[PDB]
Amino acid sequence: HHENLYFQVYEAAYRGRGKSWHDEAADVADRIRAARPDAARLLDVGCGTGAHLETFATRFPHVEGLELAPAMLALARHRLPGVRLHAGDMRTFDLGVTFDAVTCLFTAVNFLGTVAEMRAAVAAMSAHLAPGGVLVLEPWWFPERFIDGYVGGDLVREEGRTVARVSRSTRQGRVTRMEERWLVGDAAGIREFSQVGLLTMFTREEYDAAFAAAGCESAYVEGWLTGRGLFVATRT
Amino acid sequence: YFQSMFGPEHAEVYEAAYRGRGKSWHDEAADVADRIRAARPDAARLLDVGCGTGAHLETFATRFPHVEGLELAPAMLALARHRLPGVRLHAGDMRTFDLGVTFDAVTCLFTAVNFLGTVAEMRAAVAAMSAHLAPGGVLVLEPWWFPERFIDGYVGGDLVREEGRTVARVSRSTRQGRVTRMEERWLVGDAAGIREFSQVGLLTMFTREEYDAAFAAAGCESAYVEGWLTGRGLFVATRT
Ligand SMILES: C[S@+](CC[C@H](N)C(=O)[O-])C[C@H]1O[C@@H](n2cnc3c(N)ncnc32)[C@H](O)[C@@H]1O
Ligand SMILES: C[S@+](CC[C@H](N)C(=O)[O-])C[C@H]1O[C@@H](n2cnc3c(N)ncnc32)[C@H](O)[C@@H]1O
Repeated sequence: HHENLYFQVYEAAYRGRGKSWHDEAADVADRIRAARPDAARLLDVGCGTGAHLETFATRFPHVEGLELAPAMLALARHRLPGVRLHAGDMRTFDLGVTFDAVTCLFTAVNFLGTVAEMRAAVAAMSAHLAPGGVLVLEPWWFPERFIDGYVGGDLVREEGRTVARVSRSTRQGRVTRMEERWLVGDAAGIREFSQVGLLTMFTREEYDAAFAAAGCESAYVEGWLTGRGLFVATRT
Repeated sequence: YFQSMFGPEHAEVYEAAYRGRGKSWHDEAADVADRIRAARPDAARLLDVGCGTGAHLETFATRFPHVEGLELAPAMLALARHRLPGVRLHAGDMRTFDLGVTFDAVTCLFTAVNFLGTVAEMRAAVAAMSAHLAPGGVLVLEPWWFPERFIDGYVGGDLVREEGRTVARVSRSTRQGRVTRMEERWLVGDAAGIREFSQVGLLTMFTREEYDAAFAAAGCESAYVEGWLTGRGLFVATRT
């Protein structure tokens, strides 16, 4: 007989829906080490809450983060005691040092609006790679793969609350419109919440072209733990 | 924001929810039909009062030659006709309807009577239904009782994923006296988009003493069946 309980914002939500930043980071680290057994320096770009980095730190002596939103740069530092974090734009940063690996996960690069912007980002990351360094990038769905009008839904049971969520994803051009609507029922009442988020899709040929332009040989791992696959490139 | 219950949106999703939690209108109607035959072996004409979508009536029709329905919300009576092409269905109020005809049995199931607000209204309903009974006719009524655990408040949640639509529901019910305040909030996502609609309803309990008095006031000898397939038991009365 025993019981568990946790207590005390996007990350909590995806964790409740079943996402494991730890398993993802571990798998990513295994693959980085496959290509680069001596990897020691890692930079996570668009780290957000730094959940991935929490696990990367257990695997690489030195790890760093790059983040544009200072509200998230706050939370990451809090959860990441010994981690050097930099405020910056992925499209523009320069830190004067190389890394054995640069990661860009959970569709972070798809927060850029144009192919010209994504290619500048991919080139920046590649610039911070030492020779043979590994670039890892989790892309947002490929236009060919993107179901349109896709409707998702999940029911999460939290402490004191039941949460319903229905989503709908639509496209206009290359831009993807995810409409999320939550229902939160608890002691005080039922609250409704609605969100929309926009990610700009790129094609496999577009990523592959951006890698090559920045001197990296790319490969794509179908599926992976998220469903969106994984690019693993090396800077030749 | 809030609408009244049993509108068109509610009618579309109303059965999906209770079936997903394990309700079988078929088994209920079948059991009800068996008991009607116990008390009235020759029963042939049946009327379901507050039939809603007619889910019960669907199985009653396979068991009784002539079957009819009475329903106030036209959105529920619409789907009722849809599901029951050749069945005379009537728009009416439980408290006042008059169809000029008697039946061998009149049913009022799934706490339909407890959507009335006062004891006087239930007694008018119970008296109206009894007027539509032939001598020896059977009245069967599923009353609302408070679940053993529902002391103050309850929060429910449901997600059914169908092919072509997903339906989410968060509910909240609070109790005070004999009144339960039902707040339901739905999310339907489908080909066309994401729709939300919200409802509030009042369910009012009546006492065993009140039912027994309403039946007697209406010329009926009553009896109560413990438990039943829902948990709320079942009143079965006969028209002397
Ligand atoms: C959901 S993604 C973060 C993915 C993160 N690795 C995770 O899994 O939690 C959003 C983050 O990307 C960062 N980001 C977006 N555009 C950026 C840009 N141009 N330069 C740097 N960071 C950027 C923002 O700061 C934001 O915190
Ligand atoms: C949701 S339950 C439906 C019961 C139905 N037999 C079933 O199990 O599906 C309550 C129903 O009572 C009906 N109703 C409520 N008050 C009524 C009244 N005064 N007269 C007739 N029908 C009424 C509503 O239209 C609603 O469909």
